[PDB]
Amino acid sequence: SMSVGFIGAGQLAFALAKGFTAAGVLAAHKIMASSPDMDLATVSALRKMGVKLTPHNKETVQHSDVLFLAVKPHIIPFILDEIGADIEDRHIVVSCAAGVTISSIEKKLSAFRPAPRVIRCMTNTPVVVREGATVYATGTHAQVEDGRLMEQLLSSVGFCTEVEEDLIDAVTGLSGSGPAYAFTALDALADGGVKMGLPRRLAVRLGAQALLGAAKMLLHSEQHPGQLKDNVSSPGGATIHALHVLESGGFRSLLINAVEASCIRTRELQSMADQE
Amino acid sequence: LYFQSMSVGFIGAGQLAFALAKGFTAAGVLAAHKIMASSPDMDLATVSALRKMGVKLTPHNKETVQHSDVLFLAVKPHIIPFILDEIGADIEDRHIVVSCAAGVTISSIEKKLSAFRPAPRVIRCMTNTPVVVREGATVYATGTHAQVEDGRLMEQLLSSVGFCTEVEEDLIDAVTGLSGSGPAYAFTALDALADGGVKMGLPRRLAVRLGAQALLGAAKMLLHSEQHPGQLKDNVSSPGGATIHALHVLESGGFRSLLINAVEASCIRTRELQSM
Amino acid sequence: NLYFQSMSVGFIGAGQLAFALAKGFTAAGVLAAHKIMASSPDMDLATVSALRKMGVKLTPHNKETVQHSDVLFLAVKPHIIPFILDEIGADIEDRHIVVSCAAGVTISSIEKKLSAFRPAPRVIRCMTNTPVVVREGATVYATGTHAQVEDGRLMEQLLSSVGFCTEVEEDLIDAVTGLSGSGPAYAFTALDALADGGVKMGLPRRLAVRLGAQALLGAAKMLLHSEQHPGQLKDNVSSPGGATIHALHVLESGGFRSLLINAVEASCIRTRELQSMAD
Amino acid sequence: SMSVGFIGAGQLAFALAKGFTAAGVLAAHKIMASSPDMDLATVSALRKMGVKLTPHNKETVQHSDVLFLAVKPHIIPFILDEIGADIEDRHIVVSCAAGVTISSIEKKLSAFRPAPRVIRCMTNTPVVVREGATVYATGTHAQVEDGRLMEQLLSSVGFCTEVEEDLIDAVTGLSGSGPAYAFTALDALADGGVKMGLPRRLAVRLGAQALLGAAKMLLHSEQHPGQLKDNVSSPGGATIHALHVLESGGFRSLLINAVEASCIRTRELQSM
Ligand SMILES: NC(=O)c1ccc[n+]([C@@H]2O[C@H](COP(=O)([O-])OP(=O)(O)OC[C@H]3O[C@@H](n4cnc5c(N)ncnc54)[C@H](O)[C@@H]3O)[C@@H](O)[C@H]2O)c1
Ligand SMILES: NC(=O)c1ccc[n+]([C@@H]2O[C@H](COP(=O)([O-])OP(=O)(O)OC[C@H]3O[C@@H](n4cnc5c(N)ncnc54)[C@H](O)[C@@H]3O)[C@@H](O)[C@H]2O)c1
Ligand SMILES: NC(=O)c1ccc[n+]([C@@H]2O[C@H](COP(=O)([O-])OP(=O)(O)OC[C@H]3O[C@@H](n4cnc5c(N)ncnc54)[C@H](O)[C@@H]3O)[C@@H](O)[C@H]2O)c1
Ligand SMILES: NC(=O)c1ccc[n+]([C@@H]2O[C@H](COP(=O)([O-])OP(=O)(O)OC[C@H]3O[C@@H](n4cnc5c(N)ncnc54)[C@H](O)[C@@H]3O)[C@@H](O)[C@H]2O)c1
Repeated sequence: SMSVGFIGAGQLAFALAKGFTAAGVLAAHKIMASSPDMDLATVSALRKMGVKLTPHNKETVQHSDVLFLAVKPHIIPFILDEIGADIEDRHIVVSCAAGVTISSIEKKLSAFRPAPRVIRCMTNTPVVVREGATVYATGTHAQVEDGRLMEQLLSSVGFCTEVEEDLIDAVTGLSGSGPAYAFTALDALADGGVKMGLPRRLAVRLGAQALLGAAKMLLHSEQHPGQLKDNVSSPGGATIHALHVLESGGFRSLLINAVEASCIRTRELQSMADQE
Repeated sequence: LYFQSMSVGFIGAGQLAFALAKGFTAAGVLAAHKIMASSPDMDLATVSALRKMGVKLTPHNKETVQHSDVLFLAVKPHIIPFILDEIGADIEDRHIVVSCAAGVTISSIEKKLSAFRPAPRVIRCMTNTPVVVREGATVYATGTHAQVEDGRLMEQLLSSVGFCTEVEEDLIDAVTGLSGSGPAYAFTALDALADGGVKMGLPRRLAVRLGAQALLGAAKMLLHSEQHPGQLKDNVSSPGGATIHALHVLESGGFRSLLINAVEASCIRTRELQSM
Repeated sequence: NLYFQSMSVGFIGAGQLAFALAKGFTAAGVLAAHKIMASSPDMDLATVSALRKMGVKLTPHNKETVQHSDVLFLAVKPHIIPFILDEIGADIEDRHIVVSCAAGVTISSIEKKLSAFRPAPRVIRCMTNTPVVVREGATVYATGTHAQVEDGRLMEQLLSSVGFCTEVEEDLIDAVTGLSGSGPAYAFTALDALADGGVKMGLPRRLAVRLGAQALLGAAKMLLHSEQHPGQLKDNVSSPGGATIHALHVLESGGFRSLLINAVEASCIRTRELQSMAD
Repeated sequence: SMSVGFIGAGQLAFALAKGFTAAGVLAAHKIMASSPDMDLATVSALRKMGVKLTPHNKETVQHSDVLFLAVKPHIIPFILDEIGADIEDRHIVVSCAAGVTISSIEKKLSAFRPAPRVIRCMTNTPVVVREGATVYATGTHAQVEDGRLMEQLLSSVGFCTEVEEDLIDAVTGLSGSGPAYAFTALDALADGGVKMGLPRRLAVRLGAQALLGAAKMLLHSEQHPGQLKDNVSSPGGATIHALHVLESGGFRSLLINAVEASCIRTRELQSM
C-alpha cells in the first residue's frame, strides 16, 4: 500500500513486479520502472502489466518510497551519481545487483545526504511465480522496521531470510545462478526421455514435475537428501543403476564447480569495480 | 463419487506404499482406515510409519486382496509373479489390479491372472515418491479388460497426488528412467549444490534450503512458461556474468550427457528387470 | 559368559580364514583351542605354525577333522570344495553341521554332493571376513534345507562372538562378499594411501598410519552408533569454507564414490562368475 | 574438580562434551559453552545433555579452568581481543581451531598477562564415541603438567599424543578431515551393496563393520597394510578383481589429493 520503484526495467524488474502484483502485496499502478531504452521486450511486458514506465531515473526516485536498483552491477555507480542528490529521508534503497557491496553504495550516496537507508538483496527469477529464493543484509543506517518490511515484501514472492552480507556472493552462486543450472538439467533430462522414446512435450513435463516434486519433498522433510535418495533406490533396481552412471561422471563435483565458479566470478567482478 | 466407498490395498508395505498412502490421505481422497497393506516382515521402518498413519496392516496378502477394490502391487519386479501365483485365485472380477512395479508388463500380469479368471482388470502405473507432498509425476496404461471408468478412476485417484496422464504402455520404461528415478537425481544434485554453498562459506542448513528453493522455483517457472528451457536459461545468463561462467564449467564436465546417461541407464535396467 | 563345552569345531583348510576364526573364537573364550582341529595338505604354512602355537590340533588328514568335529568349517578355496566333499562325504554323520565359508559356492551344490553319500546333510553357508581375528567381523549366514532351527541359532551365537552376525537369504551372499568380504582390502588400500598423503604433507609414516586408521575406526564406530545418515555425519565435519569441504571436493572431482561402487560390483560379479564356471 | 569451557557451541563443542561426559571424566554441569546464537541445533543438544549455556564468553572464561576455543579460525582473534583481559593465571587455553598458530594466540593474550598457558589441539568428531584421534602441541608457557593433564583428558575420548606444532596442519588433513572421507566412502560402499541387491540398512551396517574391523586389525598388527591386503586377496578371486578397478580409477591418488587439499587449505585459513 506504498510506492515502489525500479531503476532498470529488465528481467529482474519484470519478475519482481509480476511476483508482487500476483501476490496482492502491491498494485501495478503503484510501481514505476525506468530504462534509457523504452523499447526493450521486458519494458513492453511491464507496460502490459500496468506498471508506470519512464526513461528518467529521477522520476522513479520521486515516485518511490522503496527503490529497487535493478541494473547491471557496473551501472550501479553511475545511477548512484545520477540520483544521489534526489534520495530523501523516506527512501529505502534496495540494491539487487550481484556483487555490489553495501559499503560502496553507502559511500556514493553519503556524499549527498548522510545516513542513507540501504539494503542489499540477492534473489532469483522464480519470484515471477512466487517461488523465489531471497536473502538480504541491512545497511549501517537501515532502521529495524526496514529489514522487517523487506522480509515481509520479499516473503510474498518466495523464501526470504536475513543474512550477514559476507554470505551474499556465495548465495549468488547457489540460488541466484541456480535456476540456470535447473533449466540446463531439465533440457538434458528431456533429451534423455526423448532418446528413450518419449515425446518431447511429455519428457519436459515429467522432468520438470520430478524436479519440482523432489525439491518440495526435501523442503518439507526432516531428513537428509541422502536418506530421501536412499528411499528411491530399490536394491538392484533402475534408479541405483542410473545413480552409478551419474557418479562415474563426477556429477556432484560439477555442481560444486558451478556454485564455486559463479561465486568467484561475482567476487572477481566486484574487485574490478573496487579497483575502478 | 469414485472415492466415496473405495477401498485401497497395497501388496508391499515399503517406500512406495507409504508414499502413496501418505499422499492419498493428505489429499483427503481416502480415509486412512480404508487402506490395507501387507508385508512378510512387519518390523520395517515403513510398516511402523504406516501403522501410526492409521493404515491397517497384515502379514497375509490374501487379506489385503479381500479388503481391496483397487489393489496396488508395490513389490520388487522379481516378486510380482510370486505374489500373482499366491493370490491369483483370490482376484475376483470386481478387482482393479494396479501394478506399480518397474518394468513388469500388463501382458505378463494378465497371462498369470487369466489362468484363474478370464477378464482381470489390470492397470500399469509408474509414479514417484513426491506423491507424498502431492507433487508426484504419474503415468498409467490400461489393460485389455480395464473398463473406461477404471482408467477415469485411476486418473482421478493419481491426480489427487500430482501430475497424471494416460500413456501407451510402451512409453512406461522410459518414464521410469525420467520421472520414476528423477527424484533421486534431484536429491543427488541438491546434496552436491549444498556442498558447493558450504565450500563457498554458507551454513549447510541455509545452503540446502536455498538450493531446494532454487530447483523448485525453476521447475515451476518452466511448467508455467511457454518458452523453451534454453530461452529461460538465456534470461538468467547476463553477458560476462557469474551464471554463464558457472554454465561453462557444467558444460566442460558433460553435465548434460550425464543426465541423458542416467535416464538411459534406468530405462535399460527397467527393460532388463522384465526380461529377468 | 558364553561357552560351548560339548562343541568340537573343525576346519578343513588351515589358511588365513581358519586362523582368523580360530583366533577370534579362542580370544572370545567361547572355545578352548584344544577343542579345535584344522587340516591342510601343507603342514609348513605360517597359518599352520600360528594355529599350532595357539594350541589347535593339526592333521594332514581331512577325515580326522570330520571325525573330531561336530561343527565343520569348510575353509578351502571355492574350487577345492567339490573335491573335499567327495573325499569326506561318506564320513558325514547325523551330528555334523557343515558350515561352508567358501565364496560363491551354493548350498544347493554342497547339499547335492553330500546327499549322494547320506541324505539330509545339515548345511549352513556363511560369508565372513578377516577382522573376526580382532572380534570385529561382519558375518552373514543362510541355513540349508535340512538345517534345524537350533542349528542357525547356534551358528549365530558362535559367529556373534567374533563380530556382527545376521541371517540372510542365500541370494544376498554374493553381494555381501563384494561389500564386507572384500571390504577390509578396500580399507587397507585406503589406509595405505591416506598414510602416503600424511607423509607427503610432512608426517612420519608411523604417525600417519596410526592417525588414518584411528580416523576410519572412529568414523565407522560413529555411524554404527548413530541414527543419522552418513551424509549428515559428513556435514558435521564440514565447516563452511573449511579444510574438510575443500578435500571432499577433490574426492568428488575424481569420482571417488563411483570407484567404491565399481569395487563392490566387480567383486560381486567375479564371485557369481566363478560359481557359474564351477556349476 | 576440573571445570571445562567452550567458546563456541557448535559441532566440536558438542562432540567433545558428549565424549567427556560419556567417559565419566566430567559432569555435564561442570561444562559451560557460549555462542552468540542460542537457537542452534548444537546448542539445544548441549542443553539436553545438562551442559551450562550462556551467550556471554566472559562467563565461560570465569567458569573455566581448561578453556577450549571451538570457533572458526577467523573468529579466534576477535574472541582473544574480547576475553583476553579475563584470562587468569589458572587458565589453560586450548585452541582447537584449524590452522591457528600458538604464536598468534600467545601474541594476542600476552598483551594482557605475560605468561598465557596455551595448548594447540587437532581432534575429530569420533570423540563422541570415545575413538577420537587427537594431537596437541604445548606453548611457550605451558608447564609439563599442563601437557600431561591435556593428554589425560583427551585420551579419555580416544587416541592422543603430543606432536611438534609444525605437524598439526598435516594432521588436520588426515585425521581432522578423515572422518568425512570415511563417511563418503561408507555412503558409496552402501550404494554399491544396494546396486548388487542388498537392502540399504544391511549395506550400511556391513560396510561400516568392514571398515571398523579393518582399521582395528591394522592398529593391532605389526604388518604393513599391503600385507593385510594380500591376506584377503586370493589368486584370481573377487577381491583382487575389485582392487584392480580401484587402481584403474586412481583411488589411492584421490585420498592423497584429499589429505593434501585439506592441509593446504588449513595453511591458507591461517595466512589470511
Ligand atoms: N536475471 C537474474 O537471474 C537476476 C537474479 C538476481 C539478481 N539479478 C541482478 O539484477 C540486476 C539486473 O539484472 P537483469 O537481468 O534484470 O538485467 P537486464 O539487462 O535484463 O536488465 C537491466 C536493465 O537496466 C537498464 N539500464 C541500463 N542502463 C541504465 C541506466 N543508466 N538507468 C536505468 N536503467 C538502465 C537496461 O536498459 C535494462 O532494462 C543485475 O545487477 C543482476 O545481478 C539478476
Ligand atoms: N521407491 C520408489 O521411488 C518407487 C517409485 C515408483 C515405483 N517403484 C516400484 O515399486 C516397487 C516397490 O519398491 P519399493 O521402493 O517400495 O521397495 P521396498 O524394498 O520398500 O520394498 C517394498 C515391500 O515389498 C515387500 N515384500 C517382499 N516380498 C513380499 C511378498 N511376498 N508379499 C508381500 N510383500 C512383500 C517388502 O517386505 C517391502 O515391504 C518396485 O517394483 C519399484 O520399481 C518404486
Ligand atoms: N581371506 C579372506 O579374506 C576370506 C574372507 C571370507 C571368506 N573366505 C573364504 O575362505 C576360504 C579359504 O580362504 P583363505 O583365505 O583361508 O585361503 P588360503 O589359501 O589362506 O587357505 C587355504 C587352505 O586350504 C588348504 N587346502 C588346499 N587343498 C586342501 C585340501 N584338499 N584339503 C584341505 N585343505 C586344503 C591350503 O593348504 C590352505 O591351508 C575361501 O573359500 C575364501 O573364499 C576368505
Ligand atoms: N567439526 C569438526 O570435525 C572439527 C574437528 C576438529 C576441529 N574443528 C575446529 O573447531 C572449530 C569450530 O568448528 P565447528 O565445526 O564446531 O563449528 P560450527 O559452526 O558448528 O560451530 C562454531 C560455533 O562458534 C560459535 N561462535 C561464533 N562466533 C562466536 C563468538 N564470537 N563467540 C563465541 N562463539 C561464537 C557459533 O555460533 C557456533 O556455535 C573450527 O576452527 C574447526 O577447524 C572442527
